[PDB]
Amino acid sequence: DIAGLTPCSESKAYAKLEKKELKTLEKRLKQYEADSAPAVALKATMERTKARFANYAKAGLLCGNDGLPHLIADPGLALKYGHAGEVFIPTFGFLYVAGYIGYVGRQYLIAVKGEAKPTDKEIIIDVPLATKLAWQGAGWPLAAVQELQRGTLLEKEENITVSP
Amino acid sequence: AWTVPTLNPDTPSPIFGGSTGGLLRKAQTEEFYVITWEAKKEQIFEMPTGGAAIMRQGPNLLKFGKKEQCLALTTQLRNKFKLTPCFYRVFPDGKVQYLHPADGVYPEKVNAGRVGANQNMRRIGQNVNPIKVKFSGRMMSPAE
Amino acid sequence: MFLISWRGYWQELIETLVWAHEKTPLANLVYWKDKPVALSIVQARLVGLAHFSVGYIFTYAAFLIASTSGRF
Amino acid sequence: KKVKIAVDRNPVETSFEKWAKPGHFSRTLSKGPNTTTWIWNLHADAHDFDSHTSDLEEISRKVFSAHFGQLGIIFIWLSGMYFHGARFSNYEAWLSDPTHIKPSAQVVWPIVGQEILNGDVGGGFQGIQITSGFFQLWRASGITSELQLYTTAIGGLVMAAAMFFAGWFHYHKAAPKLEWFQNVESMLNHHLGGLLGLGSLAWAGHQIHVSLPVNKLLDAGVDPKEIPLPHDLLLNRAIMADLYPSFAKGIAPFFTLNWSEYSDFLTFKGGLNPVTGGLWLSDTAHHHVAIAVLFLVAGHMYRTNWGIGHSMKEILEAHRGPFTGEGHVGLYEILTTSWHAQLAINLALFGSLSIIVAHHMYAMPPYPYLATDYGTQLSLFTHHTWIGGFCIVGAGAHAAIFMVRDYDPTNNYNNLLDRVIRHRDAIISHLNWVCIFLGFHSFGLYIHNDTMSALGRPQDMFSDTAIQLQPVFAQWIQNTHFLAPQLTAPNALAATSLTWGGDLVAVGGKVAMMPISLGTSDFMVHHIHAFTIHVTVLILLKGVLFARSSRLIPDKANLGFRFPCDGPGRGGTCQVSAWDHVFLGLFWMYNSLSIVIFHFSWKMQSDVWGTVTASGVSHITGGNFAQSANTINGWLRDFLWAQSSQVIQSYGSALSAYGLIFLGAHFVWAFSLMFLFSGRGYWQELIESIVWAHNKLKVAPAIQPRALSITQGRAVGVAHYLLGGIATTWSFFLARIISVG
Amino acid sequence: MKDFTTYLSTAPVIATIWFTFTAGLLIEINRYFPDPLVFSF
Amino acid sequence: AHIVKIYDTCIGCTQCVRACPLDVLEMVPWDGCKASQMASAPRTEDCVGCKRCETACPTDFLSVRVYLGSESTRSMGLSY
Amino acid sequence: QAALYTHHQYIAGFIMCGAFAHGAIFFIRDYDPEQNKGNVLARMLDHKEALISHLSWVSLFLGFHTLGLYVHN
Amino acid sequence: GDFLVHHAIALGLHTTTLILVKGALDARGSKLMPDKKDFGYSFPCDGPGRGGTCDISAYDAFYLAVFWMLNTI
Ligand code: CLA
Ligand code: CLA
Ligand code: CLA
Ligand code: CLA
Ligand code: CLA
Ligand SMILES: CCCCCCCCCCCCO[C@H]1O[C@H](CO)[C@@H](O[C@H]2O[C@H](CO)[C@@H](O)[C@H](O)[C@H]2O)[C@H](O)[C@H]1O
Ligand SMILES: CC1=C(C/C=C(\C)CCC[C@H](C)CCC[C@H](C)CCCC(C)C)C(=O)c2ccccc2C1=O
Repeated sequence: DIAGLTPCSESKAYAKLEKKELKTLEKRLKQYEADSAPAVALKATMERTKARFANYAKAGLLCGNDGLPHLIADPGLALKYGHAGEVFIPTFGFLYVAGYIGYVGRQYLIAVKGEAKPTDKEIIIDVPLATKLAWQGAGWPLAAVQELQRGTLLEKEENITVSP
Repeated sequence: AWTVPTLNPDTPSPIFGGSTGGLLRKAQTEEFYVITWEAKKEQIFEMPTGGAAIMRQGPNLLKFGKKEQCLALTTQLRNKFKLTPCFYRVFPDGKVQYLHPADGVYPEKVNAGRVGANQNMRRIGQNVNPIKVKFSGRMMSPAE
Repeated sequence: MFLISWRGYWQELIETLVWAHEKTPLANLVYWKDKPVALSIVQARLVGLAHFSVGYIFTYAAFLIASTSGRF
Repeated sequence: KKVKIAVDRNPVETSFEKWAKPGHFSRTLSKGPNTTTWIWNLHADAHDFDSHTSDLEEISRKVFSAHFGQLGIIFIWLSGMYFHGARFSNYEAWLSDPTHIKPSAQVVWPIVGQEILNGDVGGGFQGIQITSGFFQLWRASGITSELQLYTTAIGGLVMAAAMFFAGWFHYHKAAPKLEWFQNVESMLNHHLGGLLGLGSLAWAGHQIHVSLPVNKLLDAGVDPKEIPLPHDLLLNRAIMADLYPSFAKGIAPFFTLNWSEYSDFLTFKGGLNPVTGGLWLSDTAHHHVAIAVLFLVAGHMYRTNWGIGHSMKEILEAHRGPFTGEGHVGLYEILTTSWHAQLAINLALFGSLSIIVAHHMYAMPPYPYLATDYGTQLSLFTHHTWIGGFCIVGAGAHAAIFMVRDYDPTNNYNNLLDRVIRHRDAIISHLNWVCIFLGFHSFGLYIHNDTMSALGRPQDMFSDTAIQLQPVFAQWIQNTHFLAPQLTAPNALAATSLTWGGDLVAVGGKVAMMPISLGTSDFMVHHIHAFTIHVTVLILLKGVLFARSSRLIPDKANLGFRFPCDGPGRGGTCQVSAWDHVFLGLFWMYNSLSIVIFHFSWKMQSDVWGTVTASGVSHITGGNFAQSANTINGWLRDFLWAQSSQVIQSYGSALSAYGLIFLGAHFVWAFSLMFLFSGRGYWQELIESIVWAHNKLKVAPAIQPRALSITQGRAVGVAHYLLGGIATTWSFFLARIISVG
Repeated sequence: MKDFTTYLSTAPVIATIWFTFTAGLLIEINRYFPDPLVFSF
Repeated sequence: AHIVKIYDTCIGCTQCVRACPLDVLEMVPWDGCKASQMASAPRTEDCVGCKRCETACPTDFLSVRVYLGSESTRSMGLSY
Repeated sequence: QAALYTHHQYIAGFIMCGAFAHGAIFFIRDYDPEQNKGNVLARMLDHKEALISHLSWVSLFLGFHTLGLYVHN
Repeated sequence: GDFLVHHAIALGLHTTTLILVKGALDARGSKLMPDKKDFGYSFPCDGPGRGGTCDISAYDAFYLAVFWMLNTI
């Protein structure tokens, strides 16, 4: 109960919709023998389903008027009420991987311009070079903020313009 | 030595059975452009108005309705066959005007005696702004 | 039609219509004053955007008025 | 021997050295990129074999081994469907109850919840209900076991590696010379006799000795594990004489010309097999026998190494008349030194064959339990009309490429081809008129019916209870071809189909095929079809005949086939090239074929398909075609809105993938309008503004970002228009017809 | 086969190997971790 | 009558004249280049403005330059 | 209520895009750089790629993560 | 549902301004065409040269936004 909401372990339309889905799976399950793999598959679907509802209520996800897990994307309402795993943890779990791919792709382009013809090595990726920058870019925020302090991250007004 | 050749319409046409892409009623009111060349040997060229006509030895007279239809004929008569044509401009009052080797020499090569019109003794990046050429009577490009 | 087809497919099509008008018997009595040319490039933007926008507006306004007042 | 084997030993070293250098085929590409237009021109010019080199022999060797690459991929594709027919299917269960068990041969993996796409297709099985109708091929082939599907899947992998070997061998190791390919007399004698003739002789022998005794035992009713295996149907003549009692006479009635004694298993029944809904297989057996004797006879027509037989240079040059000057002189020389001139004639008829195939298979369903499967019937029609329609536009594209590249004005003087160009203004303008005539007098009938029905004047519409425009001629042919076994085809037991009239075939409580009555709504929509095809002809033929020159641009062939324009001059010259006419024709082919498959999918559901109760048979949509196809609003209400209620609420079911692609292709269609409307010089400047922010953070790429080319942004646009357009109708049709049929 | 490894190191081949890597990694994780809507512990 | 005005960044490689499909352009002597020549447009009455000239100029920020003005019966490219 | 809202939204939509249209006509027909040395209007044209690339980031971020959430749903 | 659609409105507002502010700023020229001010506001193109310049003008940069405007509204 943060913004008119309720815990999904406490709401009833959530549990009503769980019983709605398991009803649809079981009336689909009835057409098969109890040994048959079209019934082994559906009972494995249920145990993935029933554990999914158990795990969403375990994490304390917020339901509402429709009985669905609602997310809270604000720190200070997720840090305070124990919901940083909804948005506030994957907003840095993403931005680690995002700037990682950016930094590896940056370092591959920076370390290819001092060559004979760098356009050839954007077709033919230097795999012993590219994987070497791939592994060693794992501390990229530790390397970027040191490059941020110099002035070597931002190229100056050598950049190309039209008519300022 | 060279000056302004005239025309006789007596010169034979290429053997061409006629196309529907030929002249129009503009030839009878505004203008139509006739083209002459001197062919060495009998061979088969393409009409710019679709099809194929065969040229005959000596002079060859042909007529079109556009200027590009004549110059896209000389382009395949000079580059392919190394002939030297010239096309004119005929008005329906009988007046004729000489057009393409207008000083004898073809325009890709210098004649040293043709006058350099429509030039700017300045760089294209040094045009003025359109605020300066505003209210020039009519609408006017800043390159004037 | 004014957005996907552009001008120069249409100017060639009009050149056949000019031919078929200037060679048709008993329609050569009739001749135009302004020469038929295809709509220019900037015009085709405007005419196509106008047909896009009028048909956009009349579609939704028909759906807006009749879905509201149909049940109300 | 003028007709002789002529190859060249080892023209190309088999080496990976040229895979290291992309763009090696062309001079303009082998120097590496400096611009992202390089990697698009790499894939665009890749199979443009006429543009790589000038040597016609080197072109011919490239297209000969690329055809083994296409055949080798088809053999992988066929062997996939037999393998997915074998290991992941219900073809074992389907044969015992082919009325209730839905055909299914694709099974998905249970990972993200996508196992819900494994529907309850029956037969103790879960999987995607397929619609490609392989199970109806296989009952017609008498497969009866998943062992047979597995052995012909391994036979497909073996054949694909043989085809990959053959293209490797006939290019790299021993590649033919030019005059091998220019024996078109020897190619047609071999392809009419050996491919088409001996192929249909061999398949008839499969139908005599395998499929007829298997499917006679299935129709008489035998469980498929109890039927004799088809090699026992060869080694034992006494088994075959039990089913068809004329195998006991052996092959003596053939050589003694007592062919009437083969009347048990080569028949002329006609109509349909009422047990199974399909055509009679003994009818299709006498078909492929008589097809084979026809093509083997026609395969001995042309002259190769002995003086008998015709020569195609003399055949063409003799057929000349007083209206056409030289006649067909010079067409042999351009159909032998130009592949595009071949490819245009080939894609025309091969595309036109596909539409013949589509119309001749709903009406005469050749496979057992094909007609009652309404999902297979809708897909096999719709697919084979589109595959036809693309190939017909490919005829217009590669005929234009002939006019630009391989056309010779020298050798073409006053033949047919020269005289078509010389009156190309009369061709297009009389075609321009008849498109405008068909425009008003077909679609304006719909606007008339819309207006009269909206103005409360239903007696002034064009319908059956109103101003009646009957299809008199097509209703006359249905009165003749149904009465054709009376005296014009006296040896037919029934009609050639059931569309012409008669009674229906009830299989499994569903209509296999009932007669089709044509009305004023069928009149208007057939003239819609005549309209959209004539406009598609208009655009493509304008691109062919004005490929080289016009009154607009006289030097157009010097600019080439695929160029954008000649600039903004002379009013503007956007889309003047012959590429651009087959750009615009794809929309009209899309426009023509959508109305073909809409007129199929609603005439059948209103007037053919549906469940039979022997109590006043009811159709799927209730019988509302002639009642409602007068108006555009009838196509809006009763077809695109009423039948869309199985693709929009199909979530939580196996048809929910079709609901996604229904939104998926509604996206990709509209995504194309970003490309079809906008232009390059916008998007290049926007790239400059974001190269600037990539210059600023030192991530400027070396292969420099450019906007897509003028012809490319059009080609991206029509490709996403067709992909988003067709896959909309794909998912609309299949989510409709799998549920209600 | 050095020229063959250049082909394996071109742009679309590394793209179709790395995308089978990255999808195939996320497919195996989404098998052994069924339906991660929220970061648990 | 279109407005074709060329500039001093011309080098006189005369590719614009060879590309002009209407003989708008010709080559005049001028000392500001090695080839001793600079183009000129004495026939802009005949120009359509199809800009085949400035597809062909090698110089950065094209030396020849076509301004689409008012269109007569010769500028619209009309046989009629 | 349905008509009066939808009317003055499309009327607002056309008027707002004409503000930028006649704003773009300003830079061609009326702008004078010698008159506008260094003011806030010329600094707009000075860092004009920073404007367009940061709009192109916001538009691209929103389109990725609004459509991507609807397709996920 | 109202979270997602206001961001979609925000998408449509930021993208319509992206097209228009680019049409204002690049009305005087780009690197593709550094003298766009010499032609004027509403011109067709600058030919097929320099890679092709369909829809290069600031008019043609304004008209693309009307599609993204009618989308947004
Ligand atoms: C027998 C069939 C056949 C054959 C052999 C050819 C052969 C050729 N065509 Mg042709 N064509 C055909 C059918 C055929 N065509 C048909 C049916 C059409 C009508 C659609 C055309 C329309 C056409 C045009 C308009 C052009 C050609 C061109 C060419 C030449 C080069 C093609 C190339 O390198 O592209 C290499 C291959 C590609 C670039 C692939 C294209 C990508 C497609 C469009 C995407 C669709 C794939 C799939 C269906 C979508 C799902 C994929 C999924 C990942 C989403 C070559 C001579 C070109 C030419 O000669 O240039 C002068 C040319 O401009 N053709
Ligand atoms: C009677 C002999 C015969 C037969 C059966 C064929 C059959 C074929 N030819 Mg063909 N051809 C022949 C003689 C023959 N040709 C002669 C004499 C010439 C020279 C004038 C050519 C020149 C020629 C060209 C230039 C092309 C073909 C192509 C084709 C294929 C058409 C593709 C198709 O529709 O799929 C039908 C597919 C099948 C029926 C699958 C079975 C395939 C069989 C096993 C291979 C064909 C039999 C082979 C010719 C016999 C030699 C066996 C080999 C081991 C030596 C098809 C495989 C086209 C093709 O696809 O290229 C590869 C093509 O481009 N042929
Ligand atoms: C629904 C949209 C639409 C419509 C109506 C048209 C209409 C037309 N297209 Mg077309 N086109 C479209 C979309 C459309 N196109 C698209 C999206 C493309 C993109 C690829 C093209 C590409 C295209 C090409 C490439 C070609 C056409 C052609 C044609 C014409 C042939 C039909 C004809 O003459 O019938 C007559 C007109 C109609 C049926 C429209 C309805 C009019 C009704 C029936 C009566 C008229 C009203 C009446 C006079 C009252 C007026 C009121 C008064 C106040 C003025 C016609 C002008 C072809 C052409 O011009 O040559 C024939 C042609 O070559 N179009
Ligand atoms: C206060 C309002 C206002 C004023 C005074 C102007 C004034 C001007 N504008 Mg501007 N403009 C405005 C609002 C305004 N605009 C808005 C709101 C937009 C965005 C939609 C634009 C977009 C715009 C552009 C893009 C251009 C101008 C141009 C011009 C100038 C030329 C006028 C012109 O072309 O008219 C003539 C107008 C017409 C002939 C109307 C064309 C047809 C329209 C779309 C109406 C179609 C409606 C349709 C027929 C509905 C009937 C459907 C039927 C079924 C019932 C002039 C200074 C031009 C300029 O200065 O060039 C440099 C120019 O290029 N304006
Ligand atoms: C439904 C149609 C549609 C769509 C999707 C777009 C989308 C876009 N337009 Mg728009 N546009 C359209 C119609 C459309 N437009 C029309 C009709 C016009 C009038 C001509 C315009 C005119 C226009 C202009 C003038 C501008 C845009 C811009 C943009 C971009 C906005 C940024 C954004 O949201 O990025 C998000 C994009 C997406 C979510 C689409 C990507 C889809 C997925 C994520 C890609 C990956 C999926 C999958 C892996 C790919 C499969 C391919 C293969 C593997 C099989 C975006 C690409 C602006 C721009 O460039 O901003 C950066 C811009 O300046 N457009
Ligand atoms: C590719 C060459 C073209 C010709 C096709 C040949 C395909 C190979 C088929 C071999 C299969 C055996 O075929 C043949 O076996 C037996 C031997 O005559 C025949 O069987 C018959 O002859 C036996 C002895 O005469 C007796 O049991 C019976 O008369 C009867 O069973 C079959 O009627 C025939 O099918
Ligand atoms: C949007 C658009 C563009 C912009 C489209 C850009 C230039 C290309 C789109 C993205 C391309 C496909 C690059 C993306 C993939 C690259 C291979 C980079 C891959 C990197 C990772 C994704 C692996 C045009 O260039 C254009 C040109 C002419 C008319 C209309 C338009 C048009 O509408």
